[PDB]
Amino acid sequence: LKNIHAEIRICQKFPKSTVQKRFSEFEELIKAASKNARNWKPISSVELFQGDSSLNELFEKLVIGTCELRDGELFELTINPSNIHVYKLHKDGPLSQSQLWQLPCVEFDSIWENLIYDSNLKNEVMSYVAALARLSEKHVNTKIINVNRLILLTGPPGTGKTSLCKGLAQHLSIRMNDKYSKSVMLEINSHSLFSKWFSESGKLVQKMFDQIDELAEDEKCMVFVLIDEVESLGIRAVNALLTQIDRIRRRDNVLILCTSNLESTLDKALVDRADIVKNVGQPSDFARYSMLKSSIMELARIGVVIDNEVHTDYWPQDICDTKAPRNEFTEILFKIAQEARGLSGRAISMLPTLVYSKSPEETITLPNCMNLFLEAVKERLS
Amino acid sequence: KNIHAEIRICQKFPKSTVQKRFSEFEELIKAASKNARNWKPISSVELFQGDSSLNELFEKLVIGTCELRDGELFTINPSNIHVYKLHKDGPLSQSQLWQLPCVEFDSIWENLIYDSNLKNEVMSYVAALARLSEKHVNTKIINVNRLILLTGPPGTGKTSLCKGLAQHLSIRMNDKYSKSVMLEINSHSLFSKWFGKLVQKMFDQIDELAEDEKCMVFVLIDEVEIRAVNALLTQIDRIRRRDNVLILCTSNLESTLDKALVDRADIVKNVGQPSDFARYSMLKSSIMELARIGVVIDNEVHTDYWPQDICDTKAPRNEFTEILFKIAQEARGLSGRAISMLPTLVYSKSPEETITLPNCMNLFLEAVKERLSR
Ligand SMILES: Nc1ncnc2c1ncn2[C@@H]1O[C@H](COP(=O)(O)OP(=O)(O)O)[C@@H](O)[C@H]1O
Repeated sequence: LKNIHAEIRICQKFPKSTVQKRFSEFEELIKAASKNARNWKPISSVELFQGDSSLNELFEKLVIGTCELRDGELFELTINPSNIHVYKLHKDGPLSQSQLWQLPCVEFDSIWENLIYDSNLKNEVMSYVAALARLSEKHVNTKIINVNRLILLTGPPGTGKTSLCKGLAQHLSIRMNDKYSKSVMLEINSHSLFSKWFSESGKLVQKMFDQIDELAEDEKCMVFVLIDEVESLGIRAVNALLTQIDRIRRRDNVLILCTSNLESTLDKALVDRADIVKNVGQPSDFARYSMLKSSIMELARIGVVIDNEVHTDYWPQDICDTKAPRNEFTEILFKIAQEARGLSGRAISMLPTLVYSKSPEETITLPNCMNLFLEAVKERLS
Repeated sequence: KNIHAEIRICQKFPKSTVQKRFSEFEELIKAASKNARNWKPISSVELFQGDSSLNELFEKLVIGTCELRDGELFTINPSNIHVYKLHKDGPLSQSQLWQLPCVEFDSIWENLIYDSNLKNEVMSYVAALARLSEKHVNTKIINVNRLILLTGPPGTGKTSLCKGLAQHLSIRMNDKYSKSVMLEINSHSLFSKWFGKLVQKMFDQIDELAEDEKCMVFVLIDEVEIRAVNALLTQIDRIRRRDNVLILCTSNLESTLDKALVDRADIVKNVGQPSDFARYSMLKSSIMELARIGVVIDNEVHTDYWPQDICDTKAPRNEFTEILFKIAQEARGLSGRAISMLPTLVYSKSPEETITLPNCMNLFLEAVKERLSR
């Protein structure tokens, strides 16, 4: 496939100066890792029969991803060394000032891979926003070609729009790391803390955006602006906000992301200002299963769910495309997903800890796990 | 299927010698299990038979299981059986910091009485959050906020439940956590009135304590009900991210202030109907308020014989407290809101504008029966 990217996280103790010098060894790693890899699914180690274990001394985690393939697809390759980016995440943490995030940070790193959708939504947003960023970096005339530098995600509260914005900025900061030396993200109104004072109205919306502006005045640095619960905000201040929004988007090295927890009453002013408006719905039956399966598999990783009676093949597998014979356990779990139609994405993430409390035993058997999960679902719906 | 055991040991005896006699403890707990109450303490004195040497070591033992009801009267793991040693004097103010398990919190869990099996549900759920956290479950796959909000009227002993919960967790997670510490903020509603800069400071000290991975950190914020609030919520997040911490919150409002915290909470549990002991607390609080005002004045009866706090459910009770508890039983149906409005009706019945303690009891009792009817 023509354009595929690779993100590689090195150690802090690994000197960045030597990276370009040992760049050849990284490319060998990527060739070996691609022999068995899933799209956008991170590999943390090169195991036996997959290549020299000395390749493990190079990286902490690598991701190989493309927008040409489905979100989970396995590869079957030609990767230009310009699309492979090496990075180290900052652990500095969020700062009070409206929270400032240093990108890429430790907190955002595992978001993207764990976001589950059935509509190829992740690929669509990723590729489109990358195009907006790529164009903007190349200083496109806004008059000739219309680039708003704003993106809007809408849907119910449980769909994880914020997580999309976090993870999206995480990837873009790495993707564009050759173009930008430093990358920051400013998050506003998380959650609805800003809105009440904003409803009361104040002058400091200007003051807040003026600081973003200074950070935007800094070139070779891209800034991300996330705005949560937009309609909780949007009244003298909403004009200042929109005016301040307009000032910010004019910069080439800036990108603003909005999320609206309300559906079907979108503010006309924001839709008009958006490059793209994406609706994120509550997960479908296939997506619900995927989340439930991921929860169980994670519960098994930490040793919460252990069962030696049933083997890996018999364990619930990926149910994608109905291309494999659905195991009864795979089927029973799917039946649970059918019972969990009302539950949101966040609610499904909440389910495991409720299941854990119900279980008497310190460790849950797989057959009982299915039974407990079903009970929690029913209890959560009531 | 799931049973734990906790054992308090005298400050004298070392921790190794107890480990040597550990096997004897297992055989002892099984024997003590035969005749026992769930989640109720068994004293060393209770059984003189067996070893005086083994009984010299421990002060009391508590056997608890979440599958059984609270007081029911009816299978051992060395890990499931824990061994704790009380911190004699750990309350220091700055907000307060507690070293767990402490002596003060040690007897409160057994004195909490709910009609709704509330203790077991909360115990089980918070334990699940504690275990999941300790195993470092990925947040992005399985969402664990490690923040818990408990809501109910001022008489239902919410903050005590949090204290007793953190006490038992430090003992249950004894093997995983070497040290356990709890910070209690805003008890009660004191920090907002104070004018801050201190909230950033005290939370920074928690961060320092929470830096130790072996340490277990509890943060209890009670009476939760613009710049100071944001700063408080931000600090909550930085702690919330840590794997070794747990945030316990109590609110007097059932549902008025939801947006900020409810979303952050793993679970929001309501206490439910007030128990007999809860309604007693609300009735006593009203009478003392009427006394402070000057509505209820009695110079014949001394302060010792006035209604007192029932800290121990089986301790001796004064004649007046025994009466007020009876009246609290009389009002089984009334909600917390109804009981808090009774004093107005009580004062209405009194012709004297000034009320003695015996007449205060009679008028409260009448007011209770009239509001039940109507
Ligand atoms: N599609 C999904 N896949 C995996 N987890 C999800 C999904 N949707 C929601 N979640 C979980 O629910 C939470 C919702 O996060 P957030 O982005 O704040 O939701 P929203 O932006 O819709 O309010 C996330 O932390 C995530 O763990």
